[PDB]
Amino acid sequence: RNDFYCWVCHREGQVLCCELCPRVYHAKCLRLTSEPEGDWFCPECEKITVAECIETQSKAMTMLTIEQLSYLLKFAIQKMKQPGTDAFQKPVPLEQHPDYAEYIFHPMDLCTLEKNAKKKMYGCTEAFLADAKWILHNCIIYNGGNHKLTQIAKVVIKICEHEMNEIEVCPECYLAACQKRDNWFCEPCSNPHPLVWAKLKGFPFWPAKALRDKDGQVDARFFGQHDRAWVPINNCYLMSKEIPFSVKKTKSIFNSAMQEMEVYVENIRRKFGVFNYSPFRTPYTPNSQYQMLLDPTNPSAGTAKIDKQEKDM
Ligand SMILES: [Zn+2]
Ligand SMILES: [Zn+2]
Ligand SMILES: [Zn+2]
Repeated sequence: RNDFYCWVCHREGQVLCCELCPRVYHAKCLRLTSEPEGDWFCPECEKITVAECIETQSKAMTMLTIEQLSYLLKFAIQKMKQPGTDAFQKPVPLEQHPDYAEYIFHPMDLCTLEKNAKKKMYGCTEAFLADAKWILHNCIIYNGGNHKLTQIAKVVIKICEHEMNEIEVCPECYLAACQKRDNWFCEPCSNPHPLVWAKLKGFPFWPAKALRDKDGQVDARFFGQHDRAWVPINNCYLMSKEIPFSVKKTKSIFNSAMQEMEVYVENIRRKFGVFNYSPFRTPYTPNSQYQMLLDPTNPSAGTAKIDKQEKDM
């Protein structure tokens, strides 16, 4: 049965109906070039469609099976199920809220989410977040937007959003971070992240993994403390023997980070057989291949075809 409350603003009124799911939307809340005809898939269903399409799925998703994703979603639910999320951990009981089903046509809770994930019902992170969002929508409808429960539901979704985003950035990093085995941060990924010197305004030059590029910013994960930041691409250099010098007050901390990095370099060398340090102050460029070149003096020869076409919880 279709919902009566707009998925965007959580209010009733004249609402559009999705063909593919029970969500409904005020035309106005969608900021359209014009209202639809006849075939309309909502923005949630559009997103999920674009994502679960083999040829336009994300690096993360192309890497992942449904089953592998379900294992990762299990970790994400554990993050969502923090202390103080009591109200949303099990289905709302009718004994306490006898009129709940007059307002809420599509109940959801964290336990249901977990069971659904285990049953391999989610084909992508997008589908998981969209389903989790019923918790927040429902809470706002029934309790009110300013109710204290809504604060808690908002945090649950913000946690979900963060976790989904992290899976999408790199599922292998995510799994590593979840299990926290020793030197998890030194374990190379199947498509290894470039090592850079990264300088954030206000901070000393520091070793990091470059996880992605977006609009001239690099998603840098720093050795040592395992902090993170977007770093301007022009402030990122490929890793070199010579260190770009910064005054600092944290000498043992820097040493620890450099130690960690050298383990990582040893691991990359072990797993892929190469690692190329670059000349001092070599700009990092998007999707940099340099560190993996067979012969760094011959970029046209590229990386070594060493894959055997082969394919940890
Ligand atoms: Zn609306
Ligand atoms: Zn839909
Ligand atoms: Zn990774």
